[PDB]
Amino acid sequence: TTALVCDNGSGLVKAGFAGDDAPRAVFPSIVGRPRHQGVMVGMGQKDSYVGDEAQSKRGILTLKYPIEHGIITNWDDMEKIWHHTFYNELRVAPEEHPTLLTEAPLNPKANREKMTQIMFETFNVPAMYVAIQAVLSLYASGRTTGIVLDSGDGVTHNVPIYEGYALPHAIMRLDLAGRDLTDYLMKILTERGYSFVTTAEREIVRDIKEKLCYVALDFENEMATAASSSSLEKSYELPDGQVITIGNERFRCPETLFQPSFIGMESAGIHETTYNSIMKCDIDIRKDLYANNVLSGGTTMYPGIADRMQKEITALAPSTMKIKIIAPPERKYSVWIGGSILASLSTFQQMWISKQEYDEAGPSIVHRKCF
Amino acid sequence: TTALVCDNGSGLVKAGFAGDDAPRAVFPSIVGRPRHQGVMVGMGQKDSYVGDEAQSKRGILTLKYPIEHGIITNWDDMEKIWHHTFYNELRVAPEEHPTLLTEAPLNPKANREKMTQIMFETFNVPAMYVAIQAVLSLYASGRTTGIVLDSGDGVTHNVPIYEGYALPHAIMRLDLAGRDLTDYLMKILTERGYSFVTTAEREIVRDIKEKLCYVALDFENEMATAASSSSLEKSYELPDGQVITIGNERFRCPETLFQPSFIGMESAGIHETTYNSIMKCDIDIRKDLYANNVLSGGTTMYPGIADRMQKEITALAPSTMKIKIIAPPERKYSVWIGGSILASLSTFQQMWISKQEYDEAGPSIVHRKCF
Amino acid sequence: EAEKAADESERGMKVIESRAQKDEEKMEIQEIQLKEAKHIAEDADRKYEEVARKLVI
Amino acid sequence: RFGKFIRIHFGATGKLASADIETYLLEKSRVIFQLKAERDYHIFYQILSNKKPELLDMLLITNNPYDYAFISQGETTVASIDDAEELMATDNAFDVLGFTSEEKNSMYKLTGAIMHFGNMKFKGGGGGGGAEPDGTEEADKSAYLMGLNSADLLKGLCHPRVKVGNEYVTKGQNVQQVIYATGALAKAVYERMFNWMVTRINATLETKQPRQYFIGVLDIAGFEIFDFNSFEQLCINFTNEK
Ligand SMILES: Nc1ncnc2c1ncn2[C@@H]1O[C@H](COP(=O)(O)OP(=O)(O)O)[C@@H](O)[C@H]1O
Ligand SMILES: Nc1ncnc2c1ncn2[C@@H]1O[C@H](COP(=O)(O)OP(=O)(O)O)[C@@H](O)[C@H]1O
Ligand SMILES: [Mg+2]
Ligand SMILES: [Mg+2]
Repeated sequence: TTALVCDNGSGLVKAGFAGDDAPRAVFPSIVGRPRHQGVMVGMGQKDSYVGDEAQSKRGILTLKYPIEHGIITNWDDMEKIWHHTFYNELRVAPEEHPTLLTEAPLNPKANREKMTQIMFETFNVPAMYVAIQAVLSLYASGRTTGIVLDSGDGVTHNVPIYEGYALPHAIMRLDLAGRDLTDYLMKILTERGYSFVTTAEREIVRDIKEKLCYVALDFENEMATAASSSSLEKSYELPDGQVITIGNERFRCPETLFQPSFIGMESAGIHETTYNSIMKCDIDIRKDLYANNVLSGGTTMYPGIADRMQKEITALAPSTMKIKIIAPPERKYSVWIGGSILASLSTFQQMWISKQEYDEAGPSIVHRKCF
Repeated sequence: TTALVCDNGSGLVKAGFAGDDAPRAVFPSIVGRPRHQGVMVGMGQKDSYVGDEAQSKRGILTLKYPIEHGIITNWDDMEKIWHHTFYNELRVAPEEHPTLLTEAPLNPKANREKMTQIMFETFNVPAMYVAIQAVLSLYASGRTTGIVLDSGDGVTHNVPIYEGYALPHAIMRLDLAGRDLTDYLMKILTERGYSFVTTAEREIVRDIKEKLCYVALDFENEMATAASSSSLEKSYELPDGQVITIGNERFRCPETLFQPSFIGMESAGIHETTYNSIMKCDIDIRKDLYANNVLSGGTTMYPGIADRMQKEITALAPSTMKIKIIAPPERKYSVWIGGSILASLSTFQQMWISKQEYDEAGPSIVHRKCF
Repeated sequence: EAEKAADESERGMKVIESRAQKDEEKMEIQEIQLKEAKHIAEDADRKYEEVARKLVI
Repeated sequence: RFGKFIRIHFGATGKLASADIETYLLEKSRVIFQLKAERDYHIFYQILSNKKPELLDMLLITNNPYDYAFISQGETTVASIDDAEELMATDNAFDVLGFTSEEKNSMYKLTGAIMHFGNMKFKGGGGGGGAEPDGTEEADKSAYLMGLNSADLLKGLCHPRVKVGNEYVTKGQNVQQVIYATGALAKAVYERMFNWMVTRINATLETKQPRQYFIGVLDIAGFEIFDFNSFEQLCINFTNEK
């Protein structure tokens, strides 16, 4: 048989078979319901639109994300998402395919327990395993050491790994992610004259953020340049017309990552959390961590982010160290590639949580050495 | 055939075939264990890193020395050290090679008996012999009289020998050695704001001790110069940057040898112990012992130690006696050179302890007159 | 003009990366001579320290 | 090396009808990696024969085998068999075969192209992990040979494109990965050439008689033993043991 690698992630579910070079199915993790009445008789509209299809009917649905920051908050919606992924996307029966799932660090144990219970009972998967995003991301990068910064749409976390050994006391988590950036972009667009409120327009704002925003190497210099020059202004076409032009707002949204105080968060910027995590670890491995800094996750796809991060860390770090940042082009799908590599390993076949073990030891079996 | 000259010592194992000019394999005597769990699967980490390899993985290992003060306290670790020395550093099977071992004077008999038993049983060496670390040092110096001061990492001792006749009643042993100096340096470096606690950074502190510490000819004058001026301060580069500057602590660490009271020991200083040993012998050989002082061991490699020792002993000794101190550049490896010279002697071939003799008469052969 | 700017970008990146490999070689060689200078400096330093101790004794 | 196999078919009335030929277990490691005291396939050495200057000059082949990387690693030449007349006989046999000389030129030029992939060189980017080429004359001539574009080939080797979900993304490759990819491409193209040649020979040999029950004939390499056994010897020994 063959193993199945699914990544729920946050805001984007991506699944495929193990041993593949890229996930076969990628689609938003959205559940939509109609908010109107419906007058035509005979069409028989379904009561719930799930997955990418909900994007097509975005204008008559109330889109809801089943997960807020890693943690699942609507279990029925998650079951619908998994059913759609297994049946309408991969068209396979999970009754004969072990499942590898990805889960972020420092999360409630009940989350993993319920995930495994649903997988074993509802879908009767023969076996399943749960892994951490950082380890998979490091796997995909062809590295065995270094500190990996995974910043998705739900949560941004830094994990240092040295010679295949983790440093749990140095793992750092920050709830700032892409969703907060989109919300701040909405909040900052209203000062120009454009108001976006409905959940449908959330997607429009997210698309604008993806297509136009970029990270500035210097904030004050760029603001001064934009205050006088108009060469930074770009136009965007809404799905009905009335193009909108944005100037300095394009490089101000991603600055929240380095300046969380914009949105009221007390914590420090990612560039400072990475340095703090590095200094948490032992003194004898700090050079390798400095020289093997790894980036992953969609939120790290902004142009110019790598240079800004390198400059900030070099400013913080001693002048006698070479700071190198690894930013492969495929940051977004690094975690899934790592999961595929992990599932394709031969020695991993004995680490699966078999159905018999779950039945004997109950749902808690997840928290044994089969972490 | 050829004979192996293994010098376990403490904190540094050095070994090589007899008749060689210098030891072939030198490496620290430490055993490292991983104190973390490991997240990456398939690497297959070994459960114990032994020898120089542990020095490259200090940041993810806890290091333990199998030898505290000359004696062996962890026999499994010592067996691992011996196996690594025989099978990796030298890559020679000990089945057909006699072995010469060295140990300090005045050690528990159980230590020697168990060492002999392990060597005959586990490795099945054809024959083996045990020597005092002082007599070999005397051999290496091309002398036949005088006193030898062997200040290693674990223990220090003075052994007077006249015309090849040892004087057991005048042998002196003191437990102050390089390890205590390293601990004192760690303790006093706190007053400057640098904290070293982990066993891994004990190696760092040892490196600073080796590179920068030196012995002062006079104590009060150097203290006055350091308090007034700042020409004695020197800067050292840590493995992760943040160069640190040490001043008055530079020559306080090695003074513990002449001032044991710094670390609370009631015993007298090195020079006073040597002087007392000199007079503990007869009266007709005191002149030669005065004129043939020999130094050996790594701890005696401090710059300017010879001059200070000569000045102190001259102050203690009568004026009309010539005092000379022999400090060859190769103090550290003097013991192994002497052992190699002894093993190459033709007359020594009959002093080996044959395996048949040990089997017939039991482990107590070494203590019996068949030394 | 987009194509003209593309040509501008391509030869600009070519020239700057040629300068980049040149400067990489330069910094490597200067770091090597930096190490050598540091070694000779410390060599002279402790040699003079030892000879000064010999002189004073 | 390859496991030649021939199925001799018969008619309904137990009379000879026709023959079929198949190949199996062809080793690709010999193409790139060769032991110190062993040679590569006879094709390359035969091609370097000086008795045909037209092929050498139209392929822009360096007449010196030492210069090339793939062949110089192994033993350069031995007095095994005179390659000149053997190559001439092979060319004559191809000429008297069913297909024309343009195809023969095609195989010769493709073999020459396989020969030049070793001249490729790559240097790690100063400011980036990805490695870009340094020399391109060998790439230019090779791309001219296959009728491809040198720039497109270099972009593909340096920046392979991959399909994820419903969108294409570019992947980063370092020096080791691109070298492995080049070697794999050479081995795969050689294997496909050999398979196509076998199929063409089978088609030419094929006659229009009905194919009833056949008699198989199997020739395989023996349980070779050396004092320096390696992966290829392990595979051969495993096949022989099975
Ligand atoms: N090119 C881009 N530029 C800026 N942001 C992007 C880009 N591509 C994706 N993103 C952001 O990344 C997020 C997707 O994160 P994702 O990788 O799905 O996290 P997870 O793996 O936790 O699901 C989206 O919300 C989007 O805002
Ligand atoms: N030049 C030096 N300066 C200061 N300390 C030194 C120097 N050389 C060696 N040492 C000390 O000597 C110790 C090694 O002692 P060693 O001769 O190996 O004892 P043993 O023979 O019992 O192993 C080390 O811990 C080190 O700190
Ligand atoms: Mg993710
Ligand atoms: Mg010693």
